[PDB]
Amino acid sequence: AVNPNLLKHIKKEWKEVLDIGCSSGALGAAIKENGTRVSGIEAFPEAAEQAKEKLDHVVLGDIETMDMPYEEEQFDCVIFGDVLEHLFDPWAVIEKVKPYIKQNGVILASIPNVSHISVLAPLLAGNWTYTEYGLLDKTHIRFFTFNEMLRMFLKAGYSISKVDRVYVDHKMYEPLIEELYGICKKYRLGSGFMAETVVFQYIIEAEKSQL
Amino acid sequence: AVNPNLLKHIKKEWKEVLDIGCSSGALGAAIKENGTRVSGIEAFPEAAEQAKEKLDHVVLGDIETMDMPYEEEQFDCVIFGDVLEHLFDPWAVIEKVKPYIKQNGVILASIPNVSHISVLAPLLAGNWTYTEYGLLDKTHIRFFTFNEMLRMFLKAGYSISKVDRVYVDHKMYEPLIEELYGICKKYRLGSGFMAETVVFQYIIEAEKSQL
Ligand code: NI
Ligand code: NI
Ligand code: NI
Ligand code: NI
Repeated sequence: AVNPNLLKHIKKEWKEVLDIGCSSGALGAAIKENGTRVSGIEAFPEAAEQAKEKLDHVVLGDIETMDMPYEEEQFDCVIFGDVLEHLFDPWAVIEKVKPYIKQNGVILASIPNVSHISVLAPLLAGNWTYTEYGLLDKTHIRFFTFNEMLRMFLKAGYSISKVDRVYVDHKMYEPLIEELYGICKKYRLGSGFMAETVVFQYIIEAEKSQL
Repeated sequence: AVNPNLLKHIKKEWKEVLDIGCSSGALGAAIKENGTRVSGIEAFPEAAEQAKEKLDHVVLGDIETMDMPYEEEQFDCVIFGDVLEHLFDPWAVIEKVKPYIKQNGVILASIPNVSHISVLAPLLAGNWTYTEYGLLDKTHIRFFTFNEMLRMFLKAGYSISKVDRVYVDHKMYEPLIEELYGICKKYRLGSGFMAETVVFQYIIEAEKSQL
């Protein structure tokens, strides 16, 4: 299923895109309508076999350990749509893909926010309940806040070009959110609690750079 | 390195113990001083080779996927000392070991608490920072609160026989803790916030049972 939040960041002029976790290839198929050549990587065979008939090149494999059958500087964009939190070493994976990105190409990543009020309220209630879907999806094994997203990309030698915030309804939580913000201010806990606890996911464009 | 919090729960009268993540075998070696036969499982070869000269039986392998070379009802106790949070499917692993536990035998597990103030305060500050050691150890891929520990064991058909709470210094956090407790009471968020956010780890004895 496409993340509609990602498609709006796809540039029509891109020539080559790599979709990491391409599933059955629906996002790539959409991108291909622009003429862009789309490569995908998928770990589940049934999905990878569907993607093979839609995309230009598909690997059935694990990004964390696979050989990379691409040219240096092949890709305008490498997409991590709701992937990084499923990997054991996401930090290593973003460095691994870097040589395959063009000069001034980008990573486009959608990353769930662990500081979202829907995780923080139950945690205060004494719960960390894994679910079929959502922020505590049972297949999620890594967690990130915005600060940690920024650190991850910056330390891998990417610069942050764009940040898009995806919000969900949180009207019921507002009073709780305002009281918690009072405690952060009082206790000098960070900055941006209010701006960040309402963000469900971040879409980040990170441009290839150096340290 | 031994967890000194575990050794006090070892019964001298036990005849057979399985140490899951036995490392170099130091905990097992201590248990053996009682005459108890100790089996260990370790995933890192260098450690497993040291353990082999100390314990009665050692497997180099991954508990999640290995065949189990033990008899049914072999073990008085299966120890998970600071293991469960490192596994991809800890829920499945506790069911997997169950047939190898004696009637009225136990699992003894030490499990870090994600609701500890040292995780919750930085999370409010906008951080989820993985570390070399501690609650957000970079090799930790699962997180639990006390409620979730209880659910995990109960749903696998164990009964909870004993719970030991391991505390660390938190004097600097007390005012923050008291204010947060006020918010939980006000917002009807669970129960036991104050009792639980000061617990760094839990040691749980779970007795073999049924649903
Ligand atoms: Ni997911
Ligand atoms: Ni709002
Ligand atoms: Ni550990
Ligand atoms: Ni206290």
